[PDB]
Amino acid sequence: IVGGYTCQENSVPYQVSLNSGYHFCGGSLINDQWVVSAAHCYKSRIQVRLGEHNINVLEGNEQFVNAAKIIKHPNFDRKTLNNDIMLIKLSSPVKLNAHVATVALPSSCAPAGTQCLISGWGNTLSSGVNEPDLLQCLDAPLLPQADCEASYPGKITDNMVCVGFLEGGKDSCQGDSGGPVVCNGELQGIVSWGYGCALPDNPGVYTKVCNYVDWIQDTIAAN
Amino acid sequence: PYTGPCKARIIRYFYNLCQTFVYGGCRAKRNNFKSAEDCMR
Ligand SMILES: [Ca+2]
Repeated sequence: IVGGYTCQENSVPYQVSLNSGYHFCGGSLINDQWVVSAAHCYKSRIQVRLGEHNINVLEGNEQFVNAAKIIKHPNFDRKTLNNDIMLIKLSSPVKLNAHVATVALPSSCAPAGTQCLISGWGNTLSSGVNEPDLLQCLDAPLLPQADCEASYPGKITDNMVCVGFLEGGKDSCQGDSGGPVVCNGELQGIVSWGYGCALPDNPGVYTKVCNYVDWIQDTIAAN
Repeated sequence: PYTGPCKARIIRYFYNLCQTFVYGGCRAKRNNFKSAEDCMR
């Protein structure tokens, strides 16, 4: 996250870190046994870390659970990133508490202009590299689809939504992928891609979660 | 090294000598290896 601020200790309880030796992607806890992330964050072996704030220090509130099932959307395109969404079933249910909680799936697609909260442990620099210890937060609005398309000519599908500022300055970055974009208590987006981080005319592109609620529920009930 | 448009944080190798860089997770170029040995070959 570039241009953000450190999130208040356990104010983002649904945020998880995907780890395979080191943190490589984020995710969101949607129920006591399922995590939702981006399909491009796929790995054959993944350990999910919940209750994290400082990913580099053992604080005492974290839960470490291995992924038992990793299911990517059947229509995921690694080239265009269309349908960049994936579900992870945990080895065992997690213990829900003040530091570890679930986030609600969308009731409907949020309109442009809606204010959202993006979070992650990704790069904080547009130029250079600075990996934070602490979880970063960023308040940003959902952009009109026309501005999204104008920023990325012919690269935006109906399953993508732009979030951020057309002037740059604030944006998600490498290490944020798979993370949450929550608007009014509902998960409306998943950090997916963008050209660089926080560059003008190139705001972040996110997977439109509201287009996958039924697929998500159907998959969870079948697995 | 080409990080790519995706925002994952995956460590990959690239030739300078063979060194590391953060790969985004998608649309990798040729100068992107999973190991140093394969990179030096
Ligand atoms: Ca920690």
